[PDB]
Amino acid sequence: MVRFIRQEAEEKANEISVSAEEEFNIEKLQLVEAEKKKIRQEYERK
Amino acid sequence: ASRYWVVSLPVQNSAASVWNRLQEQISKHSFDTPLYRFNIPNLRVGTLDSLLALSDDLVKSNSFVESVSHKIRRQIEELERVSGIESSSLSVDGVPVDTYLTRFVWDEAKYPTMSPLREIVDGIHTLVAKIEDDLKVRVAEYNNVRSQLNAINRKQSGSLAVRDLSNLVKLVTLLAVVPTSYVVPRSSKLLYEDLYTVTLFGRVADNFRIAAREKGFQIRDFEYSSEAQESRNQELEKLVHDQESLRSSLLQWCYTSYGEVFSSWMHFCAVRVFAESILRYGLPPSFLACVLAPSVKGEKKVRSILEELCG
Amino acid sequence: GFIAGLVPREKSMSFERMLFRATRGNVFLRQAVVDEPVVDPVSGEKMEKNVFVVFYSGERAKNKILKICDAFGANRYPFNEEFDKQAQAISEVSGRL
Repeated sequence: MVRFIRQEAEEKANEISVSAEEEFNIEKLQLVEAEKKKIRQEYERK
Repeated sequence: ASRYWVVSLPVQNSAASVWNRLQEQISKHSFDTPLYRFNIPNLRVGTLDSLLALSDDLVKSNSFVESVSHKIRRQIEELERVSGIESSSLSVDGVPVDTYLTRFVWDEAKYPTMSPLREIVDGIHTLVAKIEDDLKVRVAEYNNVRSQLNAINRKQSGSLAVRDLSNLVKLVTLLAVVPTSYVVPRSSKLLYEDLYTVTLFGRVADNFRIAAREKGFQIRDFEYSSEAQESRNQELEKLVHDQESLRSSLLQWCYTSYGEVFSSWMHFCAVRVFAESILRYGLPPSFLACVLAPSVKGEKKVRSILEELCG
Repeated sequence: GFIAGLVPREKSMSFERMLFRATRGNVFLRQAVVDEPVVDPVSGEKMEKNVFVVFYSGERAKNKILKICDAFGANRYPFNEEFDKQAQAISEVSGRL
């Protein structure tokens, strides 16, 4: 009962953590796409 | 319509003595009660926030139910043809009202969010907000029809105080003097009879005045032209069409809105019963209650059966 | 949540009757003995009012519990997480009184 609601809140915090992890993975993919873009631009300039 | 007549029975302690007894072979059913209902569980166990929201919005749900009932009753009474709907005709949850309670197929993702009960309360509130638009549209249609119907055909039938051009005689004027010798050609008789005419001619204004309003009978007012009478008749036809629309097509729309409001009230009652069960049993969604419309002695028998779990 | 407060012994039935569904059967209020009338926070005449601490679940339920405790008017003080701090506060309050 009460322990169920507490575990639900803890799982909500863990789900926020997992959503943050997924958003950070997407952001890392976008950042390394930008890194590939700047590397390609600098390599073309070189 | 019908007030809320669903006993708050948790899953562990259903309406009857046994949890399964509520579905069939109930002690209430021994008194021929049609009490039978089930609740569709939510995707996840609702949090204490969902129960708090249900407790806070109990008054809001009561207000919404009152609004729905009043709107449906007014729609049935006013159009005078929307009351033809029945329990099966309303088809709440695709079933008659008695079977509608036993049918939880409306608790899917379609109208409710099917998410934890916290989102289900928001979905029910959104459904109530959408239903309020039905009452607003009904009020607007009623106002428009009343403006239409009362606008035309509200005058008289000719040769009277109003709309006397419909009985006009078409030198002569619309008088219809209801309870003459001169040089002017008074030897004439107008056809302004639905009333009567008098000997008059336009060559002398005195003769027409004497025959219309100088003394005795008084000249009745008429629409300026017979074309005004024809326009009044056309507007009367259009007003009758608008009133028939409001009384048949808008009445069917009102009946559909009443069925939708009954379905929404049933869903809100199911949500409230789920909240009550979560209060009186395990938090995850689980209900074994039943809904019916028995007599007062039937309610007493239900209370005797469910005295184990009483509020 | 925390529903720390006070529920009068005389008004124990009223407190139990009100917000019965809010308790949900998992919240129990440890009412004080209140054999001697507890001094009122505003009235020196005191009243036979107990102190009860319950468990709060749900935001609206907690708000309703707080409102009911306020309407009760019993002698209520904040409940420290550690019992030692609450006892020290009680001793200090008694000395100040």
